[PDB]
Amino acid sequence: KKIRTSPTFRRPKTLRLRRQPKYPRKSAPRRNKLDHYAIIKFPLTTESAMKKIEDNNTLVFIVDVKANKHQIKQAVKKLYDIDVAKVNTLIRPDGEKKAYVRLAPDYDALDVANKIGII
Amino acid sequence: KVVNPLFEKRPKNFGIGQDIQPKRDLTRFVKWPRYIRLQRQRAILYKRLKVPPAINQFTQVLDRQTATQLLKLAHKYRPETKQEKKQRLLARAEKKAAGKGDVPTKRPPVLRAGVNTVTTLVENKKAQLVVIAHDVDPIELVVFLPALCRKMGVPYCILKGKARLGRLVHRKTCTTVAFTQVNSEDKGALAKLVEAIRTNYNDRYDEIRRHWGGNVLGPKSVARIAKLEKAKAKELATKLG
Amino acid sequence: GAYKYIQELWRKKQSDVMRFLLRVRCWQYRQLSALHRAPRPTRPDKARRLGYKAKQGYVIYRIRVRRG
Amino acid sequence: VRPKVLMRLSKTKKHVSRAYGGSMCAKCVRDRIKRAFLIEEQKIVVKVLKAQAQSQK
Amino acid sequence: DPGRGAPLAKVVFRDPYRFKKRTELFIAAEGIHTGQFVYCGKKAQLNIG
RNA sequence: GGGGGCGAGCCCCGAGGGGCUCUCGCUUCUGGCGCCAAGCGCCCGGCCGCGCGCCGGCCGGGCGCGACCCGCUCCGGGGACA
Repeated sequence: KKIRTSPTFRRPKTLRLRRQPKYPRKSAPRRNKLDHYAIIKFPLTTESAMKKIEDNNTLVFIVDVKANKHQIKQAVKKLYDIDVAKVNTLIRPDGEKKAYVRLAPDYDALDVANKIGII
Repeated sequence: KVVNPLFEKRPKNFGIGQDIQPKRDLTRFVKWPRYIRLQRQRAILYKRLKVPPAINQFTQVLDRQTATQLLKLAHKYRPETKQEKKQRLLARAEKKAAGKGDVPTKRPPVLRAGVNTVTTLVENKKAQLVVIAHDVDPIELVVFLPALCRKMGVPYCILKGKARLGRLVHRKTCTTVAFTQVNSEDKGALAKLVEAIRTNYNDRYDEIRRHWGGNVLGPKSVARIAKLEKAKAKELATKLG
Repeated sequence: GAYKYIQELWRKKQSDVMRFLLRVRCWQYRQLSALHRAPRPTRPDKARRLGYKAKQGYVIYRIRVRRG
Repeated sequence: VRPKVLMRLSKTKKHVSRAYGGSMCAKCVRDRIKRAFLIEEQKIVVKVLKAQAQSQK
Repeated sequence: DPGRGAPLAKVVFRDPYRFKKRTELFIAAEGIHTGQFVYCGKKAQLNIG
């Protein structure tokens, strides 16, 4: 009481199990070497960068090259407790990433620059 | 009324150019895989080619009633089992030094399983009945052995299935099973089976060895040969008779 | 034992039974791939004489090489 | 318009309220309607003549 | 067809086993027009195309 | 292989019809459409009333015919030769 409907013979869908390993291949998971401190190296004290901070409500940072804009945003928000309007990235011809962090207009840029130390 | 005239018959014409053909039985025309087509047309080659009698003697198989009676007799003499070995060792280990047991006493008769043991105790003429599975996949293991049983005078029979021959022992496959020793309550049934097997295999081994077998054409060509023979009979049988 | 009977049975290759067996096995092995795992030895006496012990771990392949 | 703008457009800007609308012009639609009807009516006529041939012979 | 002196004809059949319009590439005979019913098989009548 | 008949013929014929070879698996005035079954038969579950429930009404499912059966090469063309 079973007939071949189709003239082709396709391979039957057999049951396959999942990875239930008896021992883990590595003893510990790898620690996060892309932390909030290690992802932001330093800000710039360029006069052009300070004009950018004083005029356009931003902060200029030098970032490791393996970073996302979301990573830089959550990194600034985690380190200095300040909200971010947007993160705007480029890569210099020296290997480093440059991040213009446009801040929210409820917090000042010159005050948080005085907090982080640059003037 | 319980009937409704809104129920149109609307039959379907399953003809050429008419309505579409249904999903009918199509097992005749499946593109089967290579191993399926190989194991089918291998048996087709066994049907076509002139099989020599040393291989073709295994199509002669002992029948259903005598096979079930032989299995009923072998079930009385099936060997022991895994952990029944352990019970049999532990019982004699407790019998050794608890109640002055020296144990030379008695072992029950069992069957044999390998072709080596079967050929040795047929050459020793210690066998009484040798069961051979017909469906061993290398046939070279058992070709000589029916002839060897006929030479040594030991009755040999051939049964369907190395699977059900190896279900007598607690294993998967088995090719030869020898009956060495039987009890007095089963010796009469053993002699009846020996007579019924010897009047089928040993007494007409000349007809078995001369029984060539093969050249069985496929039905598509057998029907064509039969059509040509009926055409020749229609052309010249009523011209004479 | 049966291994000596199987030994001279594989020696007598010119007889009709062994010619039929070599024809059927040659067809069956030609209709397969060039290299494939066999689960059991087709010629167990020769396999044992060369060193195949039927236990876990000894594997056999069957393989086609062109002639000439 | 470019065919991915059709993903942006509304439903009534992509077809017309007619059977086979937005995929076939109305002249070929009405010719297809009357063609279906006339082939069906000639099949009815051939079936009636076949039934009369069955009733006679 | 490029590289061919003969014109080809798209001929659409209905597949008698699955609901699908099968198209074919025939070589149209001299006199074959579009909208023509090309028959094919053993019981086909003897006319052009 | 025979069930099916508008059928083409043979034999017997009691003029109902049975066996035998063929026609087919039923489409040619036209740039239309055609799938995921209709109908019948046999069963099953839940609710209500007769209560002897394979009884009656509602809702939900299964199987077979419809779509014949048996087979050992998927069909053909070569083939002991290329």
